[PDB]
Amino acid sequence: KFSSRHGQKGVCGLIVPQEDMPFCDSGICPDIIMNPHGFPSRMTVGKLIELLAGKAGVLDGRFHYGTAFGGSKVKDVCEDLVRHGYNYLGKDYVTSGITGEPLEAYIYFGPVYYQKLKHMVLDKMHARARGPRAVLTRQPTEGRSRDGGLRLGEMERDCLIGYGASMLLLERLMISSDAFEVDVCGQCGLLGYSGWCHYCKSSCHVSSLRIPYACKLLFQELQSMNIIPRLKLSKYNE
Amino acid sequence: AKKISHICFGMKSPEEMRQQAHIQVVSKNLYSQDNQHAPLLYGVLDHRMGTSEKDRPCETCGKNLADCLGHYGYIDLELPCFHVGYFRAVIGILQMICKTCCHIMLSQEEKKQFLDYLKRPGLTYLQKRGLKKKISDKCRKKNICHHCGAFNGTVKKCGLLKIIHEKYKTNKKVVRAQENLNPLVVLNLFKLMNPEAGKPSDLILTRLLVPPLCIRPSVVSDLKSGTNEDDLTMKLTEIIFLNDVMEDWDFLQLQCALYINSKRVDFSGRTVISPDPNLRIDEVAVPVHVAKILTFPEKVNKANINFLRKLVQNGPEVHPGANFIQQRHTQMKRFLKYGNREKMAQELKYGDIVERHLIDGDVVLFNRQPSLHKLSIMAHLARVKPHRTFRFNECVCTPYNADFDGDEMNLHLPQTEEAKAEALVLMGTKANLVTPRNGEPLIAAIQDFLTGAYLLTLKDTFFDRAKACQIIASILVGKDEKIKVRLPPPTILKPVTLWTGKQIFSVILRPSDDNPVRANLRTKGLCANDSYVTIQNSELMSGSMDKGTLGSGSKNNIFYILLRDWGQNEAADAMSRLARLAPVYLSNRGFSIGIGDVTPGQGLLKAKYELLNAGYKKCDEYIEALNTGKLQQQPGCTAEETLEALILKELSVIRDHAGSACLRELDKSNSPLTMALCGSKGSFINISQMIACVGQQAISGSRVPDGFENRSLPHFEKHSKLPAAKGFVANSFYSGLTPTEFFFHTMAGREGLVDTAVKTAETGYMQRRLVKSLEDLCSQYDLTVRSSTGDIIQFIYGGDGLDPAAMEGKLEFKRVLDNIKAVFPCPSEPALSKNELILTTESIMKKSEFLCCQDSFLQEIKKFIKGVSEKIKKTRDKYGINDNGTRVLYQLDRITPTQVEKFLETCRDKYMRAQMEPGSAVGALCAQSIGEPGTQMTLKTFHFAGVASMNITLGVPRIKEIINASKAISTPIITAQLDKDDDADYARLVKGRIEVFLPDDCFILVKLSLERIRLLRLEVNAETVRYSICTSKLRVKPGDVAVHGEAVVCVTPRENSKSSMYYVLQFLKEDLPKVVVQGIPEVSRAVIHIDEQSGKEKYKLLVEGDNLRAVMATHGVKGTRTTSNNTYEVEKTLGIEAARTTIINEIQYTMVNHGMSIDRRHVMLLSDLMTYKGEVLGITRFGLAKMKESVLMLASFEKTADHLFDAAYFGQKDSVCGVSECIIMGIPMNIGTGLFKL
Amino acid sequence: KPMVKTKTIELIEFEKLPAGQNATVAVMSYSGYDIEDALVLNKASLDRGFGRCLVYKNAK
Amino acid sequence: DDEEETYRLWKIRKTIMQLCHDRGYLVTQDELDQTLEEFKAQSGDKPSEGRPRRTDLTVLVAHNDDPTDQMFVFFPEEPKVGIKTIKVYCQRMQEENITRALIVVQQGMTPSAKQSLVDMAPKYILEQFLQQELLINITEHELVPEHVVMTKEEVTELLARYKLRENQLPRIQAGDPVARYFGIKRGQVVKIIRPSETAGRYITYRLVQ
Amino acid sequence: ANQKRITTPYMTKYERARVLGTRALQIAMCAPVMVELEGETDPLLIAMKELKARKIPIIIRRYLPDGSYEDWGVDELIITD
Repeated sequence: KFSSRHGQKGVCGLIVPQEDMPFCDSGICPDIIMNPHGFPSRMTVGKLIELLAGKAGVLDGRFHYGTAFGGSKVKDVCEDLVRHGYNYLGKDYVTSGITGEPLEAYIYFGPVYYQKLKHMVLDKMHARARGPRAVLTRQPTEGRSRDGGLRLGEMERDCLIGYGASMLLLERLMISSDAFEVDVCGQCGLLGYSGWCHYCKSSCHVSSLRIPYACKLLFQELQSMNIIPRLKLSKYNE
Repeated sequence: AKKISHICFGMKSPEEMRQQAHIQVVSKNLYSQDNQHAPLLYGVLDHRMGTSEKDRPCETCGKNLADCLGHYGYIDLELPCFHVGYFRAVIGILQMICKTCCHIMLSQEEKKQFLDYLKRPGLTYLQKRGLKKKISDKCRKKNICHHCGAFNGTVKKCGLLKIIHEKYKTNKKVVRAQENLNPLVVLNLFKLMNPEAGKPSDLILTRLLVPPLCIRPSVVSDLKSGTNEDDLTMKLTEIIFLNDVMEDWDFLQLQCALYINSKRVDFSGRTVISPDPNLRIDEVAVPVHVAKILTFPEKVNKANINFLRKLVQNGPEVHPGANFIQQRHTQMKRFLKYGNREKMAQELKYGDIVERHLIDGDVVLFNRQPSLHKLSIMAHLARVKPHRTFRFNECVCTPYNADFDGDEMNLHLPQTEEAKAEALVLMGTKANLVTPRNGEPLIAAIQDFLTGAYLLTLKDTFFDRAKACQIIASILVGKDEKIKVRLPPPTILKPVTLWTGKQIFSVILRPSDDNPVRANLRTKGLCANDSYVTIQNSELMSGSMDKGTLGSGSKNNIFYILLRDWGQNEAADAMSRLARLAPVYLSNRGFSIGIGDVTPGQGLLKAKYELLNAGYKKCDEYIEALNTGKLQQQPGCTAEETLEALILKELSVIRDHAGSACLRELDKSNSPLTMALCGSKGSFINISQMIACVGQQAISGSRVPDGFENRSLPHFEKHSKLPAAKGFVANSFYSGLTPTEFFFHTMAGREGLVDTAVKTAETGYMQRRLVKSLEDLCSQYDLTVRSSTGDIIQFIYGGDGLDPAAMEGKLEFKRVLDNIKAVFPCPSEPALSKNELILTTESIMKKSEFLCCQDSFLQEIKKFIKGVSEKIKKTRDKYGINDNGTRVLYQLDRITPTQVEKFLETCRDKYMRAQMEPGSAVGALCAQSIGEPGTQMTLKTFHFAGVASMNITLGVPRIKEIINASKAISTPIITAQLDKDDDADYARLVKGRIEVFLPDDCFILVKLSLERIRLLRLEVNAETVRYSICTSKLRVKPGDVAVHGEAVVCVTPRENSKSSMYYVLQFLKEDLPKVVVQGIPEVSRAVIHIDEQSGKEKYKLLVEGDNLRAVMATHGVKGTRTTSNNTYEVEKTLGIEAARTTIINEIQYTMVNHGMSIDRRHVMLLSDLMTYKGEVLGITRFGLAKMKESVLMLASFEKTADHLFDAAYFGQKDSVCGVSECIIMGIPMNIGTGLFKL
Repeated sequence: KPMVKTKTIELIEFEKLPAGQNATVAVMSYSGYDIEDALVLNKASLDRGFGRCLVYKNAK
Repeated sequence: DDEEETYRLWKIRKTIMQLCHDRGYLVTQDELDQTLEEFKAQSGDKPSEGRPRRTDLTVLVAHNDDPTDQMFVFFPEEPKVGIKTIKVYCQRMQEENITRALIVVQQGMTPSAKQSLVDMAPKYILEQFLQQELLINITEHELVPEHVVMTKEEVTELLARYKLRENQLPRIQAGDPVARYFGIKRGQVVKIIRPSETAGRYITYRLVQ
Repeated sequence: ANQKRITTPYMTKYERARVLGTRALQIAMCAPVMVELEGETDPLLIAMKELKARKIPIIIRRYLPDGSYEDWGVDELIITD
């Protein structure tokens, strides 16, 4: 992360080596590079000037001020750049490293004061290997305290379900957190075994239904707070 | 066989609850207390009773931890206690049983109500208890019409107490255990009538049962320091002292109430984003240390085993490798720090399943917030490139807002290959470039590609054969493009051979093609041409690109000329040749905004100073005038601050002059000039705020109000508006500003910080609510939508059956002419005046799509209009071949039989391709179409509007009012026409037709200003005043009729003799106000629009009072065009599809503000959702009485609360059973195509 | 230190403690990575020390 | 009160007459298209100037769908309608053994007599209409598509051709005036051809319940 | 089951993509392998091989809850274009 002193918060796109960066004629090649596309629609003209009083304050030894509602105008700075050998406008006359001949249109230069913010891409290394749905709090890896990575909250699954493809949505369902085919039903059956349910091994009530543990936790926590427990099945076939 | 198909909550099945019983109360202590140790005890907190520790004998399940589904067990306590919920029920409904008789609810009756209850859906039986809410126990015992009145018992609301005396009623109350009733009689009287489900008897709080220990985690510190658990219902074991044993029941239930009653993530990752364009459009790339994130099925196949073992041998610290591989015997083995492995018997050791890293897609998903479109998470490729960014082809930053502050981004990992192939070839190449919400491309040259390519196209740039270098990052280039290139010929042979800049852009030499374009962003006439580019078959005839001819335009692009004709796979590969051709040209030319790019000359600063003088002069003239008024305002109407509109538009003239001075002498070899000549970055009102005049700011589409008394800022003079005391900056950011032009900048600046900060106030709710309410929409193959019960919503998609997916150029009659222009079948010529030959081709047309038919009703409806279109084409060709030919045969006037046959074949192709159902998934697309265009744009649309009154009222937040249809709407504005086609006076007569003196003493009431004031306001009469004052002589208080008053030429309203000597009060007020001067008897002010629109003079009535039928007697009228802007009122006043069309147009006024034109079929679908039952109950955010809709939306009360608990205690069902529950419940979807039945 | 400073940078005293490197800079479009506010920062200045960090943290 | 008598006569006449065409009966055109002088020929334009007793409208003209038995209509001069005068109207109906009729609520009619009209239906289907109100007919309004009604056999035909049960279509409840102008009873389907441009006729079907 | 008249001479894109997915699982369990068994011979790109099928000898059957079984052989109709 960079800032600029002008709410112009770019990021390192490339990282070029020395020999490829443009060199003016003296020998100066940029540290940073901006492109003139942050300005004309943000209109920070408080930056096309900071690069005048940098390059005019060092080429002369000065140490300039542009202060709120005062400052140092463009004319004296232009004349300073003249006195130490540059344009009024401080626009250098650069040749291009890559190929070795002059850029066709001149190239702004001079000192800026780049701040270097927090919030980098190393404090922001995060990834998740697997997420099951637990038994302790019966949760998937939501947000933090389990891993970094994602959190498909309100608007996120709102987008997820809004696709328009049938078993793309089915796959998202089947891979969401867990799809354990545990055995449970209404006719003498509950959250137990499949082949021989020690709850009720009637041998006719085997279901093996895909279900996340969240619905099972709902079953449990609503056992205390009574509510209609509808439970049934239906044929996938004809 | 069968997974879940219909499931709801779960409860205590008493049998299987209590076979797993181990201990109810072993002793006074638990957790192995008395042992002075903790081996495992005591038999209930251990073994299991619900698997809350590392291992023990899981009951009916096994083994630890998961797959030990919550184990039950009888832990009964038998503490005396009763139904707290039915305590409240008995208190409220006042002894609904009519205790202690419990006689039959109804008598004979009228069995009509009997059969009506027995032949109606549920959630209705509450009406029986409602009828007996009061009459219970206060009636005739053993009588007709009911059987209650027994036995004088009504319940008292003494808190949770239920005191039932033998009440009179209201005469038998006592205070301390007398005249009481016991819930046991209620229990016996059980031993709204449905014991199949609604049993209050078995809910007795004496056989309490526990949920299993899977709710509760215990953090045993391995140190015997803290084992807290929550909550839970078993805790009452510590009340064994009181377990040995009417107010006593209340105390027991109070003790009970303490502890009895009240798709997230998988395989993810997040880092920061900084992309490359070297990644081909479909491809993407991730970091490298995401390969260190693993445990993938990638189930081994026979053809794969060797290629898998190649990477299996690598292990923990090599990128192309494997780790944690799942073994054949369900015991997965690691190659991490405990690896020392990879002998790998070559066909069996992992003969089932393996798990590698990200080598090649192997698709990954990318998250964004907010996800405006469904195209904020799409499907795209891999492999793999380092430097832990989120790199991807930078032409598709628009649908992600991949913002570049360095703020991080979220990556998925899909580890299931079932619909992964389905996902990767449906939303990977067709999702990106074409959206149904807008019909406009999302992928586009974001930036400098626009200006780099533009500069290429500029008529100046002349190149070198030595500049075949930059060619070769495009079509002699990275993977999947290295054919040759045909070296476009030497397009000069002067003393100096040279390559023009255009057919260096128009370069590719594999799979030749054809195209056409026009109409860039410039003027008309050969006017230094930057428009009507007129691309022919992959060359570049004239023109110079732009955001509307190389970026996210509408109908002229590198997509809608290279997606339709020629297909896919040739648009995602001309964008890459741009992405590497153009932006690696700038690196040889350079853009550098210096200062001289934003310095106006010192030879046209004059045009700002002199206009400042003139402007301030005229504004001062008027501001002086408003104290004397010699000009004058009035007109305006009003005129106090109507020396606001004039000064507003004078400063507007100032800024327009200044701007136009900011954009004339700019020498064309300029930056931002060349970032607004090309829509690239910024516009013509930002090369003006940086040169001449940043004025004028506003606040709410109005200059800066006061906030000190009568003056805005204190650094000014009292009561003196001007272009300085009320914000008007006049200093361009070049010569920046003054501290009375900055503080009027961070107060319109604080709009874009409040605009973009309460944008996410209404949208955050409405988006999720629209998604939650509108999922069930499907597109089954009969061309008809259906619902949760398969109820018809549509029959076609508007006759056409079309949906905005294939919205080719104008649909599909003008662009395709160009499409067949570019592939020339030379042999034909004008000899026979081919118009008749064109008619013969129309005949072969008539034959060639009467073989049309299939899933149909999409071609005959437009087949005849096709015929008419080719007929008019033939007529135009006849006119041309006659007059123009009245010798190159007039260019041969190309048209040939081959071209028209190809034309009709292409027409049939696109008409039959754009066919939805079959398919089609039309619902959520329309939902978000109507939703997010409320989120994006509020800036340049509702504030210009700068600055004027007269009919600009509301924008996006009208969506809230349309959806909710709430009666608190403060704009019930009801438009309607008049004697419309007239002059100001002609309609003004009816306008007037649309629609105050000393009260005295000593036997006299009042008078009236019955003089020409009324005769010049509106036609009424003193007799009308008498008639009005006769009407109740007041509002809401009993004045008189008095039959009658006003016995003089001017009213003498005869204050009725002081029979109620109380008040002359009403005698004054009830006559003081207006009675015959409201024009609707309940309305706010009327309105008039004497406005010249659509050429002629229009005249409307913007009345603001419900409801319609107010326009019965507007003898104007114009009754055909009467309209409204309130859904529920037009529901009853006007027709059903009238209200449907009003809902269509209402949401199509919130989107005419600038840009946004969502598909009309989307609002058509929403309106069809509005009016299932005809009687218009629009989809509200809280519920509807429309049974063919989805019952899920009813539950979404924003949000679930104690009401569901109260309904649960009453045995009432829940309405969360739609399809948004499916994602939390984890079942396959079944509609349209998920309902397979062989 | 800043180098186009303000009379109010001095008064804070926090121009004895400047918060950012003072960088030579061009205005230049390199090749499709710069685009939406992105920066082609050359190496051989990261190498020569332009903009280190000394991120600490704390274990208690 | 000519200033309102004239427009009352015009608009009420047009409403009831094209409610007769709502039942498809020919009421010859000269009764529909007129001029103010022709409405004076109708009633003098003042048989009730200030509410004397006018020539009562009382259409009492049989329809064409029922061209034989009974199709007639009343109009009460009373600004408010009561229980006893409604008894008068129903006994006038009894005098010719009618099937359907029409009472007009000029301003307000008593709720007890409202329930009477609710209950006296079986021989004389009577209604609480503010028929002098609703003075502009919605089906006449050029913003609403024609609410053409279909018979039950065509309902079964169409719902077989589009494969639907008769309880799953879009609906139109009788409360809305589009289902009152046609006087449509339960178990019927209304065709509402939405007006558009590509074809100009998109046919849609709406049930009663 | 000759109720196959109300489909355009094209399967929809959703059905085609999902049948490609289920053919992926087919050729990804052991082998239904087809016209060229492993002529396209590559490492772990499970999906991208049976995409090149262009024959697809399998049947799919499309419905409506108030309708019968509109059946379709993959062979007997046109493809994604």
